[PDB]
Amino acid sequence: TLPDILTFNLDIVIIGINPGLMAAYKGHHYPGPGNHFWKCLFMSGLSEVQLNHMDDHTLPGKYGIGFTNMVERTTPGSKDLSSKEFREGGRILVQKLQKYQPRIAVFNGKCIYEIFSKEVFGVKVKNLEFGLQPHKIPDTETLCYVMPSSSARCAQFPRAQDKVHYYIKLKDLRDQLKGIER
Amino acid sequence: LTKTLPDILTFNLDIVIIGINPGLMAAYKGHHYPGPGNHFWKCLFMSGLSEVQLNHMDDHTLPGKYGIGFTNMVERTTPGSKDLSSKEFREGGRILVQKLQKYQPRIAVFNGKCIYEIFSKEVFGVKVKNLEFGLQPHKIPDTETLCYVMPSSSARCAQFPRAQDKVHYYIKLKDLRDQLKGIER
DNA sequence: CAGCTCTGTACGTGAGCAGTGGA
DNA sequence: CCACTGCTCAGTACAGAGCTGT
Repeated sequence: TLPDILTFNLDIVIIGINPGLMAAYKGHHYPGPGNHFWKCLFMSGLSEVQLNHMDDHTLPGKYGIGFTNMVERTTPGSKDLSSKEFREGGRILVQKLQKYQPRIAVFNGKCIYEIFSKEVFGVKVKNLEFGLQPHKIPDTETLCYVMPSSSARCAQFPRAQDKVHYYIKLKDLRDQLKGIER
Repeated sequence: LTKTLPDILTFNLDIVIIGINPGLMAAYKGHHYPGPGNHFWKCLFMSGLSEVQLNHMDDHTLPGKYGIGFTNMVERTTPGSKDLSSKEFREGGRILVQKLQKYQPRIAVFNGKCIYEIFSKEVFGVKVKNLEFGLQPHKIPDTETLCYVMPSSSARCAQFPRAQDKVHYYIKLKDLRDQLKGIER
């Protein structure tokens, strides 16, 4: 359905559950603009000006950010997924990331990482909180960073004004990681 | 490609429901007026047009059991009606009229005023003054098919905010069809 | 301004949630 | 697996400019 915007030597990679109906139709990542992504990407200072799904193909070149998902199959709809599917997805994911080895793998929303941990590391995270996670991407110096879902279905994150902090903190981490090249 | 919702249509049909075009969900689900939000299936039941509650899965049984069909003005799928070309509508109504001239349903039901406002301006060349829901004067060219306008079953419409608000016109729809079947003797 | 023709606001639910906190 | 706090998302009357006319 929706294409992977991915390059080599990338700062951040955003990682969704799977492309939404809109996404799939629009042919661009995190459209909406119910999905709070682009507003946050702006507000955070990760983007120079305000952007949108149409600017999505420019992100890695200009702001060093990639895009992808656990499962490429499009649906509503996360409750529409399964399990078998996820496990096979993480497998397909891990590989792609073992190929492009970005600096930071960002998980859009706890759900996706919950699974990913239990499947990639086989660890059931007790009281998971957002931010850097201990373990790295298998056989890679890519760290796992967990962000609250950009999806406009999160009420802990009712506005994009509510969930901007983590993006600021995300930016910082990239910076910190850039420093360690000296 | 998502891509297209099929026409459930037969010969000698009481009602044909006519949407703008198929929504993202509709197109993905492969069934008419899925949701929610669509008050259609609730109303279809609540009105008395269906024996029991139904849903998008039952869409292909409707002509057989309840003599109801389905189609839309424009086939292309989008969000999204504000996403449609003025020219696309014109080509739709043209295509539609045809369909109706072929299947000759008793009544063509128009889901929502917008779709008829255009259809009139394009099939009859008349921009209706202060349009109201219900029966319309003119029949489908070369047919005995009446035109009846319902408020959009969709749920972007605040005049019919609940599904309870839109039930009337389905009751009235039922009556009309019964009247029309009555005269069959 | 009586209508009018035109692009454009702005508006009410019930899902379906992703959270956080409880049975 | 719920109850819940808040968010979204899925056409159509109405607003003003901007007309010709008692």
